[PDB]
Formats: sequence, structure tokens, C-alpha cells
Amino acid sequence: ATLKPLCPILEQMSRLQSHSATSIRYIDHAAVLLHGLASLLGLVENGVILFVVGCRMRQTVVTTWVLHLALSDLLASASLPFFTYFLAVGHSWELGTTFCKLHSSIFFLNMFASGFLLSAISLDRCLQVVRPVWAQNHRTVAAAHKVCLVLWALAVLNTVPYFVFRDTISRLDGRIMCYYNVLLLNPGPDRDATCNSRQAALAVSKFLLAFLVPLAIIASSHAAVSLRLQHRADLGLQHRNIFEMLRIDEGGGSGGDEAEKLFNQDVDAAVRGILRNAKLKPVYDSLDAVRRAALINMVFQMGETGVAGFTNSLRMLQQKRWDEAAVNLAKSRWYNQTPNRAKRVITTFRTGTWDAYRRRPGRFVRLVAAVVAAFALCWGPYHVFSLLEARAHANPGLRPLVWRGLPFVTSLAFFNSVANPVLYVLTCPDMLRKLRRSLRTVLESVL
Ligand SMILES: Cc1c(CC(=O)O)c2cccnc2n1Cc1ccc(S(C)(=O)=O)cc1C(F)(F)F
Ligand SMILES: CCCCCCCC/C=C\CCCCCCCC(=O)O
Repeated sequence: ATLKPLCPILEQMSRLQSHSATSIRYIDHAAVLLHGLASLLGLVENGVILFVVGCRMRQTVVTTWVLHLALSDLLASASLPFFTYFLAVGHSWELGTTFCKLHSSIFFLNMFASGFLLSAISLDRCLQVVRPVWAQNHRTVAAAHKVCLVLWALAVLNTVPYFVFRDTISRLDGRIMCYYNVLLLNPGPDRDATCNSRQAALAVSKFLLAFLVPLAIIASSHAAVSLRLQHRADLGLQHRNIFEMLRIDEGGGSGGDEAEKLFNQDVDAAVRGILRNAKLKPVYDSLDAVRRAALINMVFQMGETGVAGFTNSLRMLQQKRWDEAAVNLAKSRWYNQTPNRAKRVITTFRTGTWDAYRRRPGRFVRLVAAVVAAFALCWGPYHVFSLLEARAHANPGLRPLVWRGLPFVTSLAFFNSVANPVLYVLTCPDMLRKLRRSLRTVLESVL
């Protein structure tokens, strides 16, 4: 027999029951089937989405975001069946204490990930429009994959406190609760103070890092590209800027600090390095303006020492043998790893015609706007109530109000993992089209 000190919120919660002192648990079977089907749908929907985007669809930077975005929701749908079991038993956790920490961590892991990814998506789209020269040279899929790995690492780092402060608390009804045990580790001299501060520190930091700050970034980046496209379209209407390429002064200001701007686009800096190298100077001067700019992109992507490694490729550009140079370039490590930023360069050497990067409209815009809309509507009410239960430590009157909505708005955030794969299809015709392809392919395994 062991006794653990609890918060006044949990202590008041460990005696809540309809019938006075009994072990008979009332069961809401309507919610069991609801979350049961939600568990089934979530696993199947995100299951096929991962397959479609990840195997049948051509891999891009944007699809990589969506891929991980649907990966986090897959895990959220993997812990959900254990929440169904929780309801089926009668709101009691009967699967140990460590598993309680894991199951809970998946919820917050999904939360932070979905908040960090949606931030990454907005920032990526921001760099695509605001920083065209940098984006066309460094926005490779390999980079986008490494970003996600950092985001997951930061996500699991912010779910550790939740993993730690999760515990099994016995009710008087025989029920076993799985919730916040703030006082589980290092209780201060003032229990009521360390109970309030830690709960507030959790609810607030969660609200910021996984909701307010993302929505701030999303709304702020959305305004950046809107003004940029307006100023860009104004430049496009000008007759003199018909054949111009690699602009930087779209953001206004001056070119005095181009070598210091994050996400660098300093074209002049690259040119000075080209004229300095013995293997690049005679090749640069022999090229026309369109092909000279394509050479600047190569030293942007792999440096000047990297482009000087292609001896009998510069030998080809110097002799204006474009096609035979194209063959040699497309058979390298540089093209094999990052084909999209490479092919755009090679074709320029081939045709001598500039293909504008800031000309290409953004993709999955309908998708992200929908996913963002759902994210704000499903995690919205949650953070509201969760901030109120941290507020309810001081105000006991809010405690009954919390448990009239918190179980609802929490399951509302759970259903965000079910909504997204549907939203993927409804806003992305290619994704839906690619799905009905494989759907028809498998169904044709009867003939
Ligand atoms: C309300 C809730 C949260 C919110 C949070 O932990 O901040 C949460 C996070 C991860 C997984 N589930 C969660 N549930 C649902 C839940 C959890 C515990 C209990 S209890 C106190 O009976 O053990 C009830 C409920 C619910 F409200 F859904 F019934
Ligand atoms: C129905 C429940 C089970 C769900 C099964 C999930 C199906 C997985 C689908 C294919 C994943 C293929 C991954 C290929 C993408 C590679 C990109 C990367 O390495 O991150």
C-alpha cells in the first residue's frame, strides 16, 4: 500500500461519480463505437495516403511535408484504439503505467509535429516566393527530409515533460485514471504553488509552441507572399523586364548587405569567384547572358570548387557542345541526388532559354489552407479548455466547467487525424486521381 500526494484538481476528480460509492461503471457505448470507427478510419485513411503520396506519386518538397503530416496522424490513429478500450471499460486505464505514458505521449507528439510541420510548410512557401534565387538552388527534397527529421526530434523533445508527468491514479470507484501527475517528480516545499506553476507552464507553453506561434507564422507568412506576388505582378506588367532573370531587389531596400542576408542570393559574390578561378573564367566569358546565369546557379548549389571538378563538361560548354555536355552532366552525382535543381540548369545550357522559377505558381495551396483551417478548429477549443484547467487550480468554480467540454474538445483534436486525409483528396485533384488509379489497379486483380 502506497500513498501519493496529488493536486486539488485530481483529488477532487478522484471522487467524482454518479452513484454514491460503488464499483459499477456506467458505459457510453455510443462513444466507444464512435472512437472505434474513428480508430479504424484513421488507420486506413492515413495508411493509403502514405502509400499514394509516398510510392505512386512523384516525390517533391511539398509532398514530403504532407507525407510526414500524414505520418503523425497515423500514430495518432494508432494510440486511439487504446482510448476506445479506455471508454469500453468505463473510463479506466487498465494497461499499466508505462504504457499510459506512451499512449499519452503519442497525442502530444502528434500535436507538436502537426504544429511544427504546418509552420515549416508556411515558411517553405514563404521562401519560395520571397527568396526565389535561394529557393531554386537549395530547396531540394533531401533538404526537406532532413528538416522533418529535426522537427520530429524537436517534437519528441517537447513531449518528454508530458511523458514524465503522466501517471496512473486510482479513483475511489476502483477506476484507474491516466492523467497529469504534476507532483510525481520533485515536489517543492509549497505543493499548491508547484502544482499551479507547472500546470500553467505546461498549458501555456503548449498553447504557444503548438498553436499560437504556428498560427502566427502561418498568418505572417501568408501576408508576406501576398504583398510579394502583388509587387512581382507589377514588375511583370513592365515591358522592359521581359527577358530579365534572377532578381533580388523585389524585397526593396538596397544591395549593400546581399552577402549577409540569410538565405543568400548574392549573385555578384558568385561572379567574382568565377572570374577568380582558372577553370571558370574562360568558360564564363564564352557563354551568353542566359547561360552565364545558369553557371551562377551551379556555384550556388555546389560551390566553385565543385563546378570546377567537371573538367570535360566545361570543355563542352566552352566549345558550345550543349547536348554532349547535357549527357555528361546528367550522369553525375549532382544530378542523381538533386535532379530538379540540376535539370533546370542543364536545359538552360541546352536551349539557351531561361526558365523562370518565380513564374511557376505554388502547389498544394488549396491543401494547406484546408489543413490549416482544420488545425485551428480542432486544436482551437482544446487549448482554450486546457488553459482553463490550469486556471482552475486557483478558481475551483471552473473545474466543473472544464469536464463538461474537455473530454469533447480532446476527442475533437483526435478527429483531426481523420479529417486531414479526406481534406487531402478534396483539395488535391492529383492526389485523388492517383488514388483512384491504384484503387482501380487492385480491383482489377480479379480478372
Ligand atoms: C482530456 C484528455 C487529454 C488532455 C490533456 O492531457 O491535456 C488527453 C491527452 C492524451 C490522451 N487523452 C487525453 N484526454 C482524454 C482523457 C484522459 C484522461 C481521462 S481520466 C481523468 O478519466 O483518466 C479522461 C479523458 C476524457 F476526458 F477523454 F475522458
Ligand atoms: C492500414 C493500416 C496500416 C498502414 C500501413 C501504412 C502504409 C505505408 C505506405 C508506404 C510507405 C512508403 C514510404 C516511401 C516514402 C519514402 C520517404 C521517406 O523515406 O521518408
